[PDB]
Amino acid sequence: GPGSDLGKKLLEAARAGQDDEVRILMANGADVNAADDVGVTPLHLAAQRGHLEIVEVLLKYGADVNAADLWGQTPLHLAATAGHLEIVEVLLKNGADVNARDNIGHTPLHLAAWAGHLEIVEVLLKYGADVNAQDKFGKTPFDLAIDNGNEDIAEVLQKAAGGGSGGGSGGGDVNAYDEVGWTPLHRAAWGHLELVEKLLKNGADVNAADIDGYTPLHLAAFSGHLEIVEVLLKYGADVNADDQAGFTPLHLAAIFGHLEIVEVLLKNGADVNAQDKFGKTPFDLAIDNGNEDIAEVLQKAA
Amino acid sequence: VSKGEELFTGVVPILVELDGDVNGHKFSVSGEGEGDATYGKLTLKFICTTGKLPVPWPTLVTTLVQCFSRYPDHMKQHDFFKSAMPEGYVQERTIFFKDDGNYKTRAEVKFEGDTLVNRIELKGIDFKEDGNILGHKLEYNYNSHNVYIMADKQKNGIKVNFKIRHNIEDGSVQLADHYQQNTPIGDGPVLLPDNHYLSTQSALSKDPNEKRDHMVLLEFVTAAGIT
Repeated sequence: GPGSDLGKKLLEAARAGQDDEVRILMANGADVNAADDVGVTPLHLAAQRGHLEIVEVLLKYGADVNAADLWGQTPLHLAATAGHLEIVEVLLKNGADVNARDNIGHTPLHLAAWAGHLEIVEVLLKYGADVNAQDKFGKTPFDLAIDNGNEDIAEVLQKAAGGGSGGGSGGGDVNAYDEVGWTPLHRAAWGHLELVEKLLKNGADVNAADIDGYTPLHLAAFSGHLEIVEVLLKYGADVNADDQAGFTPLHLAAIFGHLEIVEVLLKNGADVNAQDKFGKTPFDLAIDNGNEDIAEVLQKAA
Repeated sequence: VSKGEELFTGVVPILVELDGDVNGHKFSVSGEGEGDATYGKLTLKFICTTGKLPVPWPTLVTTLVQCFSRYPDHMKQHDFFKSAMPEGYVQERTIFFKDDGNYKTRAEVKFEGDTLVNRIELKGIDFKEDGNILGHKLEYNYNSHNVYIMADKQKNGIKVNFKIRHNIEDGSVQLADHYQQNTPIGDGPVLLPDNHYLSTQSALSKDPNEKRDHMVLLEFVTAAGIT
């Protein structure tokens, strides 16, 4: 009753950054370790929303620096995600667990590298953050940095792992794959022509299939990138790859109306009689999707 | 800046209500929490308010708010989900469980005041009583997926396709094939995207202080595939 009412007001005041309210509520008996029904504490909210002075007063009066909500998040996770450098430093100075894991397995380093906060990455590393930590999906902070295009952070993290310079341009294995079976070439196939070329020159497996059976050529045909399709075929892509996919690249091109891709696939040996898992040929799908030019070409291809 | 977008610049409260019927077993689920599209992040907790859930919790994850996906700045013009807000969108799915029954769902996702609400009707049929779903043989965990998004210009909406992988307690995997379409509720113009994908990560957990049948869900989703 009275206490959880005060605790709730303190949660709201900490979230809102109301320093004077926080003082008054604490003086009137609001528990600094008040937690709502999902484990969120005033320190979580002050840290998340960037209210440094409140963070400091809560810690001064005994707030648990490593309190975890139901999702496994500590105040450091939230401050690292949000980019609040000074709060991150205050939390670490007060004994925050630098390698705490949220329920996905993210450490604060994962989240700061994901969200693009370089100075926080460096601070975490200086407080003992584990650069090799993997979350439950096998991702390191380096992987997440590169996944979100945070090249400067990726460069820093590779060096801290002992992998030398150059990490801003990707890891050391062109054929590394994640839990969905995606290689760098799968990622590049969505329009990054220069990277597709570089990866293939550096030994990328052109026919790698993901967990759903999709090769880079499928993804390039789905996303409509003619020049990438051409390059993949030039480096030996299987024009008729299916294998658990349940369709070929030619099926995708016929659905989405990519005439030049259809023609390139045919010129490279695509099979016009291939049936998807509903028994449809590319010609059937062009008809179904009202793609007249493509249907004509496929009907001419016999 | 844009209209629907601007509703998601910060933390948004979420309410989920699911009315279900699988092989005649009726149930209701309620969820609440918060989403922050800046990070593609959901923190939610769900309760089966009717009692014991008659299907495994992981099978309901996809049914239980893609407007919270992080669309990076260079892809803002491809974010159908937020562009339909606040009036929202209808999300319909058929989910085929390989060698088992199927779910059909219809949801309305929209703002009610300052809360984003997902209200769902689910019907499940043709499930085997000794299958992985009604037999509760699915592990309490969740995998990462790629969600494929295409415009349906003819219908002023999008089509979405993906395969969900459910780990089985014996070590196999139960495939749940998802066919999805979304259509705006309002008559205002929406964004119709070029083909792209979402990458998803989720973790399911339990609240040690919760006596009801329940699921704690942490979720991160990011859009990609446009250069």
